[PDB]
Amino acid sequence: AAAAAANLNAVRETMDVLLEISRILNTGLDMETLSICVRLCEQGINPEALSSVIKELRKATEALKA
Amino acid sequence: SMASITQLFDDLCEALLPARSVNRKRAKRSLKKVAYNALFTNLFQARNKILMLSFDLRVGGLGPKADRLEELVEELEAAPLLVGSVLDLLVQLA
Repeated sequence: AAAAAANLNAVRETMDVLLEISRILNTGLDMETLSICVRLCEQGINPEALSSVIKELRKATEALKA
Repeated sequence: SMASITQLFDDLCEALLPARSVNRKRAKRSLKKVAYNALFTNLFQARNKILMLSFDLRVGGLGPKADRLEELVEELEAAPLLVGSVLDLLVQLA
């Protein structure tokens, strides 16, 4: 009932706040990408590995930009 | 329901894909190839960290934020719902 949708608001509000801390810590992640990583994490993606894969592709992105 | 982690990686590559095409398409394929191979190498061979970061902004002079930040990591876990790992990642990408 009301808690089915009240769940969607909590995860929205709470997605907003640790986005904000992501911005503070200067991670580079925008909202869109952040969410992707939340999903990946929740599926079982190891955070170390996931950061690491974010790092290296930023790297190639930057380098592939030339 | 939830997306195959294939398509998640696909979305993330596209999420930071830089700017039909050919060089754009061969790039995406290589973006995926850096993404997967990097996951694959790293996996073959908690809040402590995030408080130590808030300390450094304090020593960075950044008082205001170091205040805010520890408020947010206290306010996150003051809630009983689905994230040690995301922090772990965030603190990883600091």
